[PDB]
Amino acid sequence: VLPENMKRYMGRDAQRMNILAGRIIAETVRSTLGPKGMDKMLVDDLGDVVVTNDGVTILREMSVEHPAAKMLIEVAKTQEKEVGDGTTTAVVVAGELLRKAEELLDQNVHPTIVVKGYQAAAQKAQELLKTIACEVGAQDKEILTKIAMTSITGKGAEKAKEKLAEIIVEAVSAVVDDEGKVDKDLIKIEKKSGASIDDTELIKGVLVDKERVSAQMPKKVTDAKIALLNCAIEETASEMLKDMVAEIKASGANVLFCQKGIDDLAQHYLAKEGIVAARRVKKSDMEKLAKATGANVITNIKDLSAQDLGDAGLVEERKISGDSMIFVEECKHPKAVTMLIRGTTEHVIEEVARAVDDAVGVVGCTIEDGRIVSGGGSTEVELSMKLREYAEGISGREQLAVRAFADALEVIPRTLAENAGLDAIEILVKVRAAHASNGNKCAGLNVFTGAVEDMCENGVVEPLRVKTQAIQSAAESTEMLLRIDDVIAAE
Amino acid sequence: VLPENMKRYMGRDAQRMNILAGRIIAETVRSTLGPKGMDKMLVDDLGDVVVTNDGVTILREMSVEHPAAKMLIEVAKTQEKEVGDGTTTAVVVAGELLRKAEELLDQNVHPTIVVKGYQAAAQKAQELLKTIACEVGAQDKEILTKIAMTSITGKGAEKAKEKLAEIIVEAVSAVVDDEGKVDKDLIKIEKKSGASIDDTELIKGVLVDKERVSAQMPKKVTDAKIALLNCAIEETASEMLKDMVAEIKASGANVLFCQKGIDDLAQHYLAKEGIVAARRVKKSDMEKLAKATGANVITNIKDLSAQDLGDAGLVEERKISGDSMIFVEECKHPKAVTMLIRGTTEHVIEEVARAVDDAVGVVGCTIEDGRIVSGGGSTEVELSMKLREYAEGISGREQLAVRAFADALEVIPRTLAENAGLDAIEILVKVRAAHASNGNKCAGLNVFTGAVEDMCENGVVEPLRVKTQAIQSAAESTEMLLRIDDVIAAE
Repeated sequence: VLPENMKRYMGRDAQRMNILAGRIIAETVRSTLGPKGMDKMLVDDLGDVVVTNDGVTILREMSVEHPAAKMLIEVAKTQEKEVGDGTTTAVVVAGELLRKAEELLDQNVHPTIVVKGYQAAAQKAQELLKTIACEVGAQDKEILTKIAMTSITGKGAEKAKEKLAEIIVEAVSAVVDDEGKVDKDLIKIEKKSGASIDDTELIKGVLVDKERVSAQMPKKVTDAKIALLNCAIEETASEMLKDMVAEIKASGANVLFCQKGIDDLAQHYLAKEGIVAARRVKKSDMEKLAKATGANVITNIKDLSAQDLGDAGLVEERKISGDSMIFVEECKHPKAVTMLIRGTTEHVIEEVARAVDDAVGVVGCTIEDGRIVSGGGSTEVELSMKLREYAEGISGREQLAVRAFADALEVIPRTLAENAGLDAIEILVKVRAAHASNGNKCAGLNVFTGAVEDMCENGVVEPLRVKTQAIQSAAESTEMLLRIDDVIAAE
Repeated sequence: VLPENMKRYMGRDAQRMNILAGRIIAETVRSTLGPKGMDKMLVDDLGDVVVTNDGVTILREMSVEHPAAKMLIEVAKTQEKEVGDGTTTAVVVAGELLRKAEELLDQNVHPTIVVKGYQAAAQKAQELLKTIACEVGAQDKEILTKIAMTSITGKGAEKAKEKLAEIIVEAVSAVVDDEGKVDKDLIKIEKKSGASIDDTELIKGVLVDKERVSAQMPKKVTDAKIALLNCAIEETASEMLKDMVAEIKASGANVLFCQKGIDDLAQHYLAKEGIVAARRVKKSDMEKLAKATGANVITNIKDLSAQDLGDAGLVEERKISGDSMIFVEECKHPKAVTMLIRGTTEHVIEEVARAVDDAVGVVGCTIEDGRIVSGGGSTEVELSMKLREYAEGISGREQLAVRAFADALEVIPRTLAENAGLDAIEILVKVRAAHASNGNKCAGLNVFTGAVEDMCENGVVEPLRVKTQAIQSAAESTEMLLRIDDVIAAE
């Protein structure tokens, strides 16, 4: 009935393909998982070389064929949008869930029963996390740097996770404002080669990659009066063109950022009036500058008045790696800040720029929702234990899926230890026993010691949202996947 | 899962390919390294023949495939942008670092341990260089010519490194201004065949490749009044066109550089008023002329006034290799100078022009940061010794990588001696022993004597930045490379 070119999978072949497809992704990314995990090199169709460990980035760059692997990516993308972290980690346990789920179908457990088991175990797993979830100060310096640093680790940049934590915690806490929701757009991620990662620095203002449009304009302005015009300073005839500049002067403005171009005659008039200016300014930069200086974005040059001017304590042209850039700093009430990332190579400042973007994310997560959980696999051990107990309370056929769900959550502690160079068997014997007795804040694996320790006391913590959202999205995707027995794909 | 055409390397094959890729580049360029090193001929897709020894130039011209070789180039490009020199040298030791690093991975030393070892050794290597770093006068004539000359050597032009050092040290020191940052754009590199390399000469003013637009205009102007107009001298009707010229005259201007064209009628009016002029002037030349004469760049011809005129003591049309060029010299306060490179062939003045560009770079480096180090491999011997000692203080597994790092730094002294025609074994036995006892300023290899000598006393020194930045960028790239275990490249 169907047209030649349309393809179809069904029954165990559809389910086998679907489980294998998701498994392949999970097995691919789990190699970057953990402090002792490795990195990946993603090279595009032009030769552009990217260095990362992020599962999502890897999945966005790779071109997938199988729908099952595409759905696992959709989970990874939601995990990115919703939390930012837990990306790589969530994918791995999802593959395991599917790996084991197939056996349950092979054991003649109806897919709706496996779904019921995973649905039940995940609903209890959320309450379990909320039960052990540790409430902390939303703006607490210490825990904010503990979240920040643990997120930073496993990267070449971790050597400076202390400086990076201080930079991100400082920038974020300020731009949070109310209690609360933080906008990452208020923290600009700028990268310029030169110096090292410890030299990365936060400027409470806006750094733009612009220069002084005229040699005759000042290179430094104190108590700067910033004007923001999106209309090009270009007028037929010198009298009308001069009028434009005369209004900027008359308004008291002496720094001028034009979103569009500036006629060379206008650049002359600007330089004549002692007005320093830059043309072809990015709309985003026009916005950050308004938010920093408190300048009012003006459309028509004629409309610009003194009341529209923004304030900056210092506007100065400085060279970074030779490139001329403008620092707009010491503004009255800047709502925007700029983090300048330093490093010895383009790829170093590239990956660091990615690392600190995430650091902002996870710090913002902790401030927005003041609940965190103990890391080092301690939570996953809690869940395995209590879900094994719950499985007995569940009974019927569903217990088998609930039992397997709890076991599947162990693949993460297992992969961490494997990559750490530890025997997952000996680890789990000591960690699981030590966890059950000592508790949740007195457990997990310290891969740097090679033994069970106190992850919470060691500052090894992650935002609650990481663990809870990971379970929600991952569980629903694998339950859905199991429901499909027949896929029809047009070419 | 991945599309047909996408390629992938993983595990030891990825790491083997990556180490081999970087090694190939290092082995290719190291043949130009040293006073007794050879030159390379780079020929483009049209047949254009380039003669150079510069690793960066070679790497920019060559078309690389492997990402690993591309990352080593990124180091070489940062080395160029940041320091200018140390290009070829930095690449070589980087290849060795990777060559040895592979064995450590083969010896089951986790890549993070090798990274820790290199990270530790490089951090100590910086302090070691800062410990032996010699502070010198930022504008000291003598050491500026010593830096200059040592950079010049290994080139056919070294026969005149004394004249070249004097030329570059003179030009740079002036355009430095404050303490300080030097702009290389204030020293123009002009090349015109004829004479020899000893005939290369600096003119404290601006030399442009322009001629007298009219046969009726003067070929020599004394106490010249220079006008700089970017608007073409072309007006509908003779009265309006004449007005333009009448304003130039009225302003007192008698030399006229127009960025755009000049109507033949205007050229007549200009010649009639005794005004000498050149049209179609390059924007860069309009800028250098403003900086030299102190002329104010005027947009509208009508706007030109007497106060906008720049001063030149002498503006004269002279022929070099037959070509008519204008010398604008003896200006009041010229901020720009021009170095005219002479030589017996196009390729001679080409490579010399490259050699003196670098000479400006390295002299500027010494003035900007008044720290230098002893050359002839003395530093690298210092580092090998102290890092071998530190390795013992490091202990654990990391010592193995620190030990190998210190040894890898020796490949440079080794390659210099090989190309010098010396037995690196006998050299290192005498140099290393003589260095450890006599010190840092009483060592290194004199490849011209064929024995250990005093490189510092012999004037064989290089800027600190050369050695320190080389370690920073190179160490980070090789540490990153080691971290990647899996590369996926789209076609």
